[PDB]
Amino acid sequence: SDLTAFREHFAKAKHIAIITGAGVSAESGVPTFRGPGGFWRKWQAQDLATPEAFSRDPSLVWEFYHYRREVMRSKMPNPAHLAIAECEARLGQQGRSVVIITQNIDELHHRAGSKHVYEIHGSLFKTRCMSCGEVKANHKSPICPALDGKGAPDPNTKEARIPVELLPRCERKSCNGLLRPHVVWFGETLDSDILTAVERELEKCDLCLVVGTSSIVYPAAMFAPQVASRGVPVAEFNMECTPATQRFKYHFEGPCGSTLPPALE
Amino acid sequence: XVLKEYGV
Ligand SMILES: [Zn+2]
Repeated sequence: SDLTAFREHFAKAKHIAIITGAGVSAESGVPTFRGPGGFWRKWQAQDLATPEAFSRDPSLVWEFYHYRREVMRSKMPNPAHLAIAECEARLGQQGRSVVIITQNIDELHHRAGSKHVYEIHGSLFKTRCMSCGEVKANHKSPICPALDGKGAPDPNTKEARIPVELLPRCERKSCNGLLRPHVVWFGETLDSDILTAVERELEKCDLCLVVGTSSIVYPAAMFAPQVASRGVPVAEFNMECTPATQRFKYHFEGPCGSTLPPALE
Repeated sequence: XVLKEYGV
């Protein structure tokens, strides 16, 4: 698959798109709460990250999202995040675009100094109002008083069972609607405006990077076929094996934080 | 609109 081959493309590329998956947030120690042993109390993300869960028990879901807003205070961007950001900046000066398209909701790309980012699953640090629909940034710790010191991850921990009026509300006073995380739950659709934009960006691009996920799976699978059908190279950087015989074009196996920074220098 | 993760 060869690094030099990749670097020759990288040198010439004027419009780079980098799609990032859970792997890159995992290297920063941010828990996914999915699959083997990633449990928050009795539940996993599948159970709590849904409209129904929120409608049924908005306290419990807000405990979950509060715990996750707070764990980010101690988790920092890994070198993949930074290498990307510094690349964007360096290339930008030269009149060369670098956009990030991320499934991750932790803002680690933003924290590493990336600017042109599309958070297709939203962000832990944005709220949406259930009444007026207003989307606003929110980095407050705690997000509201009632949740202070709540969200503890032990299967033991007693539910905070916060009254809905004391959960985060919409600060525009005529409204006072219940806020939810501005995030894409299971059973919800993506923003059409965001996908239209991403489509345009991937159509521009002449090098595409997949980092911390693969082309064959959501979300890369939506868009990689488009770029690939134009002859544009696609480089995967992730931790998955490649079969002995059927070597992938540009696949750099190993953790992003190691593989990516020398690729992008 | 696109079901997040196509549903499964
Ligand atoms: Zn409102």
